[PDB]
Amino acid sequence: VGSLNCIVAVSQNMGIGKNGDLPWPPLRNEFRYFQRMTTTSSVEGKQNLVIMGKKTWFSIPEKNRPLKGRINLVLSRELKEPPQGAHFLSRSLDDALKLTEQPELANKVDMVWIVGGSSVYKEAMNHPGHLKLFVTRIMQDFESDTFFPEIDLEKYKLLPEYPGVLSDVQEEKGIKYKFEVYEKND
Ligand SMILES: NC(=O)c1ccc[n+]([C@@H]2O[C@H](COP(=O)([O-])OP(=O)(O)OC[C@H]3O[C@@H](n4cnc5c(N)ncnc54)[C@H](OP(=O)(O)O)[C@@H]3O)[C@@H](O)[C@H]2O)c1
Ligand SMILES: CCc1nc(N)nc(N)c1OCCCOc1ccccc1C[C@@H](CF)C(=O)O
Repeated sequence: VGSLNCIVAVSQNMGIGKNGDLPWPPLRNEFRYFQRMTTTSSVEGKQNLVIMGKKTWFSIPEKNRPLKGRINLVLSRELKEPPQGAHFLSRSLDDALKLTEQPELANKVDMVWIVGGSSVYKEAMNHPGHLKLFVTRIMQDFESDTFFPEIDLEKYKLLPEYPGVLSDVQEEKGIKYKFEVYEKND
């Protein structure tokens, strides 16, 4: 089981969601970036694992659940079984990560990607050990009802570049944004 990663897109006012959807209009290449980063496995024969909260799961259109080419795991304390289309369900991020050591997953999983929402990011960013945060900074304010927790700059370093990730300003639909990568290893 490989690295532990968070990936998020966040507006200038720290918003990540609004009424069960994204706060901004669809950004095709931000979506393509999300898909490629979470799907690409460095190891032949393995897939990455995506971990998400219950509301993030149901925010994906039904025709696109589960996220293709990745092993999907949902966090919830209320659901008694994985929702339809999913095969894994844990009560906490800690439980989910311990689950990746069991035989059914240990040999199938390469990278682990936390893909939201807010309380999943929060549990991960406080998780001890080696963590990377792939953060898209959308350079506008958008009305939001769900937010990304602030990064503790006493623990994380901002990398100037990351392999395979463009470091310059992007723009689609009139909206500028930038791909950032933070790292810690405590
Ligand atoms: N911009 C982005 O990068 C991005 C990413 C993801 C989602 N989104 C947006 O954000 C919204 C969804 O995120 P959200 O924060 O509202 O909800 P969420 O985190 O996806 O779902 C919340 C629920 O998931 C479970 N949960 C979450 N964190 C948990 C944890 N650490 N341990 C155990 N269970 C946990 C709980 O379910 P139970 O009550 O059943 O226990 C909780 O009520 C949508 O608007 C979506 O479009 C945006
Ligand atoms: C692209 C946003 C994003 N960007 C970064 N960088 N990190 C993230 N975690 C992230 O959320 C991914 C959440 C999964 O959403 C989907 C995956 C497949 C099909 C459709 C959706 C839902 C629509 C709108 F709800 C969407 O979200 O594109």
